[PDB]
This record gives sequence, C-alpha cells and structure tokens, in this order.
Amino acid sequence: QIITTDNTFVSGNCDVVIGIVNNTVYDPLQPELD
Amino acid sequence: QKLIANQFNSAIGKIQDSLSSTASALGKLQDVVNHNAQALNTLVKQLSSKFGAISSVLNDIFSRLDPPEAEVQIDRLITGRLQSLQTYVTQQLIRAAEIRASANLAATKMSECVLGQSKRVDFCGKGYHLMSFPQSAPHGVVFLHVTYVPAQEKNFTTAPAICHDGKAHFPREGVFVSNGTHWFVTQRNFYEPQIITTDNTFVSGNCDVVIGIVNNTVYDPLQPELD
Amino acid sequence: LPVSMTKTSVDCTMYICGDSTECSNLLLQYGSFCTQLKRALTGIAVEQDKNTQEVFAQVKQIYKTPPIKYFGGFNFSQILPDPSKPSKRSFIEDLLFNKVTLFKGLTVLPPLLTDEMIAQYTSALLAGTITSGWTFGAGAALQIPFAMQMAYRFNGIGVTQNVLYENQKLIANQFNSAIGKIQDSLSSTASALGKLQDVVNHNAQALNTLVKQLSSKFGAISSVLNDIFSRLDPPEAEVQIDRLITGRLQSLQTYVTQQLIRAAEIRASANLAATKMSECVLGQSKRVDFCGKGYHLMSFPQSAPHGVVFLH
Amino acid sequence: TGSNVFQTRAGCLIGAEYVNNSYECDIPIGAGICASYQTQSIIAYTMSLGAENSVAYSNNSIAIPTNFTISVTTEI
Ligand SMILES: *[C@@H]1O[C@H](CO)[C@@H](O[C@@H]2O[C@H](CO)[C@@H](O)[C@H](O)[C@H]2NC(C)=O)[C@H](O)[C@H]1NC(C)=O
Ligand SMILES: *[C@@H]1O[C@H](CO)[C@@H](O)[C@H](O)[C@H]1NC(C)=O
Ligand SMILES: *[C@@H]1O[C@H](CO)[C@@H](O)[C@H](O)[C@H]1NC(C)=O
Ligand SMILES: *[C@@H]1O[C@H](CO)[C@@H](O)[C@H](O)[C@H]1NC(C)=O
Ligand SMILES: *[C@@H]1O[C@H](CO)[C@@H](O)[C@H](O)[C@H]1NC(C)=O
Ligand SMILES: *[C@@H]1O[C@H](CO)[C@@H](O)[C@H](O)[C@H]1NC(C)=O
Ligand SMILES: *[C@@H]1O[C@H](CO)[C@@H](O)[C@H](O)[C@H]1NC(C)=O
Ligand SMILES: *[C@@H]1O[C@H](CO)[C@@H](O)[C@H](O)[C@H]1NC(C)=O
Repeated sequence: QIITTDNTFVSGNCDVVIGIVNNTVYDPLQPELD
Repeated sequence: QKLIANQFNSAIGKIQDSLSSTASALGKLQDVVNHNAQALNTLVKQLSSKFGAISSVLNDIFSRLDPPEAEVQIDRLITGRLQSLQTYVTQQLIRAAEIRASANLAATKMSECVLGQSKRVDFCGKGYHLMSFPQSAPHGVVFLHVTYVPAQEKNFTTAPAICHDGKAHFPREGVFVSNGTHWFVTQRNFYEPQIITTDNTFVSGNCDVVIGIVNNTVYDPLQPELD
Repeated sequence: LPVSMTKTSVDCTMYICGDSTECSNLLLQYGSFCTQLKRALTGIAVEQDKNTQEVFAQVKQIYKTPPIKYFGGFNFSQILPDPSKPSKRSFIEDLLFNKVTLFKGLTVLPPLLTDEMIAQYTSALLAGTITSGWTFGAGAALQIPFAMQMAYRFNGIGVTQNVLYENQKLIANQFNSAIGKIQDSLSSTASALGKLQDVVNHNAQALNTLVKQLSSKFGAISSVLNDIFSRLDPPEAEVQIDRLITGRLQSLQTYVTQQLIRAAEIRASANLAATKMSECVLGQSKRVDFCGKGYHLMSFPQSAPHGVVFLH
Repeated sequence: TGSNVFQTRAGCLIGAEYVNNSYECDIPIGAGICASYQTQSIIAYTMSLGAENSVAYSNNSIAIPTNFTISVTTEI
C-alpha cells in the first residue's frame, strides 16, 4: 500500500535512526484542499 | 463504574456466603488430609498383622519360643513390617508427585492471573479473565477469579463489508450491524453502535469480489468543510 | 491424547487361594492388604471417570447443529455426526474406533460415560464452535456466520480479515481438501493411533502377566494349593502355602503400584487434553506449537475409545 | 431382597426402580446409569448430559451482548 500519514506515525527527526531512507509520504488532505 | 463496582461487591459477598454455607466446597484439601490420615492409620494398622507368626507381640513369641524357633517368626514379622513401610513410602512418593504437579499449577496460575491478565480461556475461571486474588488455605491456595461474562444478548443482521463508491469497506475494530434498517459499527463484546465512517473502516478492493457485501453510505468527517 | 484407562477390579482372596476353602482362612492372618489394594484400585477407577468428565464435560449445554448445514463453503461432514448410523458417530470417529482394538478374580468395570455420551459431548462442542465461535466457551452462546468467525480468527494471527473475504472460496477448498486427507492419513498409517493402542496393550499385558504368575511355584513343591493340602500334612503344608501366599501378594502389590504410576501418567495426559480442549476448541491460542504447527485458527475434538483426537 | 430387579451393563441392580426419564447423576453406577433418592425411594435412570438448545445460526445473523455481569468464582 502507498505510504501515507494514515498508516504511519512520526517520532523525531530522521538523523537518529540507522538505515532510514528518503521517500515521499502522501497526505490525503493535501489534494482535497479543504 | 458504579454498576461494575456494585457487581464486584455483590460477587465478593456471594463468594463469602457460598464458602460459609456450601457443605463440601473445599474437598480438594480435605481429600489430601484424609489421604494422609488414612495412610498413617493403615501403616499403624498393619503393625497388628501377624504375617504368619504365632503372635504379633514380640515379647510373647520371645517368651513362648526358643531363639532358634523365634528367629524365623521374628524374621517373618520384620519382613512384613518392612514391606508395609516400603509400601507407605512408595504411596507417599506418588502422592508427593501429585502434590508437586498441583503446586506447579498453583504457581503458574498465581503468576498468570494474579501478577498478570491471562488470555487463556479457562485458566483463570470461566469467562473473560480480568484479575484474580489469592487467599491462603491450610494446605493449599484459593483463587478468586474475577471475569467478564457478557449478558443480555440481542440479535442483529450483519454483513461482512459495506460497498460505497464502488469500493468494499471493512470494520477496523468492530462489526457491522443493521438495526433492522440502519447500519452501524459496534464492538464485538459490547453493543455500542456508531455511524459508519472512514475513521472506523478501511477500504480494500471493489465490491465484486466480497460475498455478502451490502450497499450503504460511509460518512466522511471532512465532507462538510466544503468551503 | 489418551484420557482414561481400563478400570480394573481384583478379588484378592480368589486370586491368592483360587477359591479354595483351606487357605482362605490362612489368608486372614496377613491383615488388611486386600483393603489397601481395593481402595487403590477404586481410587484409580474414580480418577479415570473424573478424567473423562473433565476432558469432555466442559460444555454446559448440548448445542445442536442447524438442519441447513451450509457454512460459507466449509464442509464439516467428516467431523459432524452421521444421521443414519446407530452409534451416530462421525466418519473420522468411526475410523478411529475401528483402527484400535483390544476368570481368576480379575474383572473390568465399565466407564460411567459410554461412547454414545462422549460422542454427544463432541457433537455439542462441534456445534458450539461452528455456530458461535469462542462465545459459547465464555458465557452465552452468540450466533455468528462461519465466514465472519474465520475472518475474526484471521485477525488473531495478524492477518487482516479482508484477506479471507477476497479468498473465501480458496480457503474453503483448502479446508475441505485437508479434512478429506485426514481420513486417508488415519486409515493408511499403521501406527497413527499408537498411543491409545499402547495404553490398551499395557493394560492387557499387565493383566496377562498377573494371571501368568499364578503358575509360578515360588520355591514351593507345586503351584496348586489342592495338591499340597491333599498329600502334605498341615504342619508341612502351611509353610508351602505361606510361600505361595507371600509371592502372590507381592505380585498383586507390584501390579497395583504399576497401575498407580500409569494412572498418574494418564492423569497428566488427561489434564493436557483438557487444557488443549479449553485453549484450542473453546478459543484461539497464541501459544506457539500448542494447538498444531503454524498459526492456530481453530481445533475440532473427536472421540476415541480411550482418548481424544484434535483436528488442529 | 428381590423386591425389584434391574439388569445393567455394570451388573444386576436390586432395590432400585428404573425410571424412563433422565436427571443429573447423583450416585454413579456405570454404563450411563445413575441412582438417586427421590419422592421416597431409590430410583435408577440414565444420566442427562445437560439442557439441549439450538443456536439460531444464519448466513447474516449475529448476536451481540447489550450488558455484562462481572462475576467472581473460586478455585481451590
Ligand atoms: C496460492 O496457493 C493455492 C494453492 O496452491 C493456489 O490455488 C491453486 O492454483 C492453481 C493454479 O491456478 C490451481 O490449479 C489449483 O487448483 C489451486 N488450488 C486450489 C485448492 O484451489 C493459488 O493459486 C495460489 N495463489 C497465488 C496468488 O499464488
Ligand atoms: C535525504 O534528503 C535530505 C534532504 O533533501 C538530504 O539532506 C539527505 O542527504 C538525504 N539522504 C539520503 C540518504 O539521500
Ligand atoms: C431476532 O430478533 C427479533 C426482534 O429483534 C425477534 O422477533 C426474533 O424472534 C429474534 N430471532 C432470534 C432467532 O433470536
Ligand atoms: C433502529 O431501528 C428502529 C426500528 O427499525 C428505528 O426506529 C431507529 O431509528 C433505528 N436507529 C436509528 C439510529 O435510526
Ligand atoms: C447472505 O447474507 C448476505 C448479507 O445479507 C447477502 O448479501 C447474501 O445474498 C446472503 N446469501 C444467501 C445465500 O442468502
Ligand atoms: C449497490 O449500488 C450500486 C449503484 O450505486 C448498484 O450498481 C449495485 O447493484 C447495488 N448493489 C446491490 C446489492 O443492490
Ligand atoms: C462434503 O465432503 C464429503 C466427502 O468429500 C462429500 O461426500 C460431500 O458431498 C460434501 N458435502 C458438500 C455439501 O459438498
Ligand atoms: C420408555 O418410553 C419409551 C417411549 O415412550 C417406550 O418405548 C419404552 O417402552 C418405555 N420404557 C419403560 C421401561 O417404560
């Protein structure tokens, strides 16, 4: 499944995790533009 | 909270009354005591057995027999009493093995139910286990298992998924119930109907593959914010 | 898993004197050995009955399967009771019963629960698990479609329930194929039911060796009491009779001790069987390798002549 | 005594009257036969395994509890 804010949670910046990778996370509300 | 507390207090009082009144509620320790008493009694009772000798009193056979003849009867008595003691020791060993198994079970139950919340069906009493309390007994342990028993069940018609916008929606942590003509999402172990929304449902695939899927609307909390 | 063993009763007087008027009086001098042996054997028999009750009487109500036996493609014909056979046993139950097969003062007492009642208990458990999942084992039995119950059990193993709904037909076909293959596995295997047959063989062998030792002289002139009492005077016959009596009493005591040890083993097995029933049939177990190899979905009990068979 | 005689798989039972209806097992005899004292005389009967009920299974029916009763039970 696509990576989105619904199926992922944030914890801190990404300089503390070993093996972290750069990729995009889609926000379902972004295209809605309520 | 108040209803649950009242139920717990009533259950504790009922346990108290049942223990006070029930005739043979504590048979699993009375049995151990009776077995020990019976074993000791038979051990002492076997002491009076003649074992083929003229008499079971050693002074009697000493007095009424010469040493050459008294020796055989004393040997018979010695063998009989030694065999009785051997049998007593073997039976005690078997009973000790049984009691060790019981004690291991008791320790496991203490750990799982008292020091935690066991998910095993019947390990900490009937029903869904909440917690347990240990109580000392003369030769054992008494566990009071607090459990959650569902009651007052009502029948509803259900569907495995909801088809909305040509997509199959499944309940994230609940079940779909229809209330005759209005579909809701409710938790399995308690009736708490809620409107079907995108928050409490997840979507996977179209409605052509799921058997028994039903048509209903899924409310989007962000829909009202049209401006 | 074996659950119970044969309930044996012995008449010590007959076994030792073989129904002879002479040494029956002499045996009285040895005390309360007969009472000890009788009490031990009665305790073993009551323990067997308790084991059966604990294993199979875990359900309070005799749930009945509905007449329209459609469960979303799943086919429980091989495990549900047959309608026409007088025993009302299931196909696998019939096969299990067919696969294992089997005075001088020794007799066998029948169990309190007959095979028909154990089959009734198995049918009640099967109906409860098929029609209500885990609910009947924790309170009021709540009906639920079998597809939804299997979807719930999928969630218990970390698989989203959608995986089942999109693959219901394949899962049902796999279940049916496995159930069918169970029959072949049980029939073809020469030792599939080895444990229950081992229990039966141990009981039969113990009884046979107990009977055989009556012929042993134990150092006496002969193993027949009538012979000694016929041609030997009481002063010389008494010693020979005592020699026979001590040996026969020792043999009986050895039999009782071995029976007690084997009954402890059977009690351990029955406790394991009861735990398996409670944790796999009445619910779903997260314990690894406790209800079969793999992620446990559900289990079905089947009656056996001296045990239980779990279809994990 | 010979007042009443009944044949059972466990043996011959004398002094008990067989009744054509089942109860819970009070005194176990064997082969499913149990004896009890009921209005008074000793009776023999086939033990009852429990109440029989049929779950209302259906393709689209589910039952959900609307209440609960938290209970405490004793184990020794
Ligand atoms: C998952 O495994 C099952 C079982 O092997 C596959 O089902 C079989 O698929 C083949 C090829 O289509 C058929 O010939 C068999 O008859 C199927 N067996 C059954 C019991 O239906 C299934 O195709 C596999 N799925 C995937 C995605 O690989
Ligand atoms: C990830 O992206 C950030 C910002 O563009 C960049 O500073 C960083 O070096 C990138 N890391 C990797 C491993 O590409
Ligand atoms: C189902 O519930 C309805 C009312 O909600 C009732 O009339 C009917 O008897 C119930 N059926 C069963 C099988 O419980
Ligand atoms: C549930 O059903 C009853 C009768 O079918 C109906 O009156 C009621 O409005 C329904 N519930 C809701 C929230 O509408
Ligand atoms: C089973 O129930 C579902 C949901 O109500 C329905 O869509 C389906 O047609 C039913 N199937 C049968 C065979 O009645
Ligand atoms: C559900 O609604 C769609 C149109 O929105 C229709 O094509 C489909 O047939 C409906 N399904 C049922 C079971 O009525
Ligand atoms: C269930 O399986 C048995 C054995 O394979 C078969 O005889 C029977 O027809 C099947 N039942 C259904 C409803 O398919
Ligand atoms: C018990 O009832 C059945 C059914 O009515 C009958 O066939 C049988 O003869 C009865 N037996 C006795 C002993 O009354």
